[PDB]
Amino acid sequence: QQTLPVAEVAQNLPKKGYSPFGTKQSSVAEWSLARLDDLLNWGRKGSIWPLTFGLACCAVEMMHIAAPRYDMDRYGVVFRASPRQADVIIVAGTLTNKMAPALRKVYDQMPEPRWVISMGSCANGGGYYHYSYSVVRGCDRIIPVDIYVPGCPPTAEALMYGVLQLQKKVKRMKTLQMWYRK
Amino acid sequence: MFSIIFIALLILLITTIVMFLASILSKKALIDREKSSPFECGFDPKSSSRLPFSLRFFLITIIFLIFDVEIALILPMIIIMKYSNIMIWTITSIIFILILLIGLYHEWNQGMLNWSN
Amino acid sequence: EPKDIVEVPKGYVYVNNKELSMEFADITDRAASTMFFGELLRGFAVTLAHIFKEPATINYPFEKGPLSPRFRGEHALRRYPSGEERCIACKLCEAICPAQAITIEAEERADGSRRTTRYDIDMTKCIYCGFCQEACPVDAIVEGPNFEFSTETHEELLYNKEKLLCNGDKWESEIASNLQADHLYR
Amino acid sequence: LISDGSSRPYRCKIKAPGFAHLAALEKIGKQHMLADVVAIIGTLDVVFGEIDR
Amino acid sequence: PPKQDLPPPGGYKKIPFARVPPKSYFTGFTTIGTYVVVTAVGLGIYYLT
Amino acid sequence: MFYMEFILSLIGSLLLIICVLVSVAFLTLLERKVLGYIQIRKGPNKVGLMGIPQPFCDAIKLFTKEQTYPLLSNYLSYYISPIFSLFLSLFVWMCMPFFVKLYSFNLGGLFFLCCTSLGVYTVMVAGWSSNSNYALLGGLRAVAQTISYEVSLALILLSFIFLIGSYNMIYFFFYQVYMWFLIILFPMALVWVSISLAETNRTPFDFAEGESELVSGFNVEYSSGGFALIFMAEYASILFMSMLFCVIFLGCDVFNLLFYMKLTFISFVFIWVRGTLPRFRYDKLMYLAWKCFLSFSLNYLLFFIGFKILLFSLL
Ligand code: SF4
Ligand code: SF4
Ligand code: SF4
Repeated sequence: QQTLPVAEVAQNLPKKGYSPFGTKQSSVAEWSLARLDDLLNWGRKGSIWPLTFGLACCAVEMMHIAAPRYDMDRYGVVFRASPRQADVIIVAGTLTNKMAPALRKVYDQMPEPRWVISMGSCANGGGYYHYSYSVVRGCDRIIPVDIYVPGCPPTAEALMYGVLQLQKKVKRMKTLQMWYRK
Repeated sequence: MFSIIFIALLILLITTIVMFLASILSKKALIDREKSSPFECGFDPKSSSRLPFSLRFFLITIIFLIFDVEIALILPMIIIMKYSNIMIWTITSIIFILILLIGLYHEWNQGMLNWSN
Repeated sequence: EPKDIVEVPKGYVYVNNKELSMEFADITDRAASTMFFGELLRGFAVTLAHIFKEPATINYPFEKGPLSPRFRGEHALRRYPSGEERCIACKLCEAICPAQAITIEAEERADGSRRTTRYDIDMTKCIYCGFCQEACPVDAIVEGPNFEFSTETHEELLYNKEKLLCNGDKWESEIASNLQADHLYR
Repeated sequence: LISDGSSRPYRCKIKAPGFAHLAALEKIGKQHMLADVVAIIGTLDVVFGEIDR
Repeated sequence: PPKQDLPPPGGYKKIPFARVPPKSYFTGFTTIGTYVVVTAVGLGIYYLT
Repeated sequence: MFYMEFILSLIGSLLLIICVLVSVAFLTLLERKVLGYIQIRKGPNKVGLMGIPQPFCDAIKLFTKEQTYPLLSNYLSYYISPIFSLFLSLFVWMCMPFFVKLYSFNLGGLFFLCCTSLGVYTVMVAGWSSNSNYALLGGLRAVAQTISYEVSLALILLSFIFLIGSYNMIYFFFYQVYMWFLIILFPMALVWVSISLAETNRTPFDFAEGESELVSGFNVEYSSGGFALIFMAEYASILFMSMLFCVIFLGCDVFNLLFYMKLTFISFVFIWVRGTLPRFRYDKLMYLAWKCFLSFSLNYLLFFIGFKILLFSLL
């Protein structure tokens, strides 16, 4: 476990930079590829489009986030209905066996780079129905989950905090910079 | 005109170049059996899904054509009105529109859009 | 007002008994409404107006809240004012936990005290119901107020006693505040 | 709710109004347009969870 | 002072639960007649144009 | 001299193309902001400085996003429709009026009718290429909406055409030189908003793409780059109608900033509808198209034809 620095330590330290990669690149190609990754991540970070799967009980919070108290399009997030145009999927609610193939199908019909947020306990690990004959214990067993938002349901603040955490993950992803090594 | 023609060709070429460019800018992914299925809300598409062609939409579009042609007949009234003889232009045009209304109102009493199916 | 159409007794209100008049002023009113969309104009001007109300978006994460002292969030295992672990492994929290998200194994520390060895919570099975803390006889475990505990990996959610103790240490001040607020009231 | 005398309920059947409200849809929706069907589902206000559980 | 949630002195003013329409600016006669007046003046101005 | 003429004509076309594209892409933000305040939301104010670069951000996402092409061999046919639609939505601009000669384009009204007509083929083949009954229903509903409204659209035009005495759009300016033309044809303006709104498929007439009834209508099976082109095409369309509303009813004062103030207000008005009205039914709209608008337009045709006869009598 680590802890935040103290006031004087902050005073010594410089600006934390903007691109999470930093600005230590050696050669022209390195420095150039650093910027292009930064632009790409900036695009994919600023504009992110959930699919609004929202099966149950959790869905109500998935709507309150769209509501005008913790506005989410403020951050550049919009609910596109069509999975071909949706970039992110907030799986929320329980995943019953009847639904499992449906979720799988919806997921891979969506084009990548696709990130999944598992909202609520029901999706995270099956939640409160974990020992049930009809529920997928978690949603990790159908799809690759990216961010877990604990809660039952998570308070709207918690959900969109997780969204920002996804934005941070979208910010630090290294595709061009490290293709250069590939 | 051909000034218009060339501009359209230029735009279309620039348009296809842009979409051609985006086709290379977007990263590729290994194809998937299921990624290329019709979208049916996440449940397997049924048989061919080709819709029945027993319906009315051609009938509405046929009403379109009748009125679309009739529109053609009345387009030139704007210019000829300054030249044509006024009785003939007056009466001739008036009966066009009058017949249209009567066709319409007679047809409401018919009520053909309120089909049983 | 136009007369009704069904006579109503008390304890009820018919929402359509009002008659649509046939008086000429009444029909011409409705006709003019349709010919110039007065009703749409009323609704149109409403939305124009309601631009001029200030939006209620909290500038999260800078601005944020509000919650209440009873909010049920991150779990924490508290410690006495001396620093000693409050939990005594009475195992009621597990016995009540609706989701059965708690697992406990207790023994005697060398001092001879009744204390836990393993104390586990799965916040992918917990429902944040708070039955655990309502049951614990020494306030050992509490639904701490943190709620931004979001993880990229499922394994990171299964807390054990070390993680839970750390949260208790981290959040002790706030939890102390709430309990001082609610103990005599809960 | 049926109790056998123990501390554990013996059987707990739950009648949610949405159940019957939705069964009638198969008859209510006959011959209406597609847009009408969706609006009918709304006015049913059949929230889920209570229907299947 | 209070030790428990109770209503204040004098109770509470009744909550309003009555619909109330807005100002009804026009009536069928006024609306139509004003429309025709405007059109008639419009015709004259177009004539002069 | 002569080649001076041609060079400038191409520069103006090109210059307009970049502006209209960047405007509509940038206009998308104004929809997101404005609708955000109709609703009590705050709208996008996160990226850049107050969400200004939000639409550039969007384009970067899309072009990076792969092209989840549908079933194996459809590559071209699915890749055609977005081109053939954005092309119409742009190229329709070239007929727009200027005092500063861009073209001597006569029959501009006819050309308007033609371009506004060609939208049907784009949407229909787009749905057909998609090959998904959801997309196919959208296309048919989209086709029916557009085709039905064109009938009323034509006769509505003729009322103005007679009132100006030619098909050359420019004469709208000369006839509006004293008093605006909305105040003469007020009911036509409401009808013309509805017709224009129907053409661009916005709500209340949102059946073509729609939501909550069809997933996205024809758009449902479109990947990124195609989707961006369709989405830009629609907004180029919504702007152009806003321009046409401005040049007809509200002065046609191309060389006066107030004209551009009017452009924004009308395009705003489109949004102002977007966040207010609910959607129509299929049939109720067809009543509204044939049984209501066509009757309306014919009466004014028979009204103004007599008026101009009387006007011609007087002079
Ligand atoms: S995790 Fe909680 S809020 Fe979400 S669906 Fe399950 S019970 Fe409802
Ligand atoms: S109820 Fe409290 S004291 Fe008992 S085992 Fe649980 S945490 Fe420990
Ligand atoms: S909040 Fe409820 S479900 Fe979660 S650990 Fe406590 S008792 Fe169990």
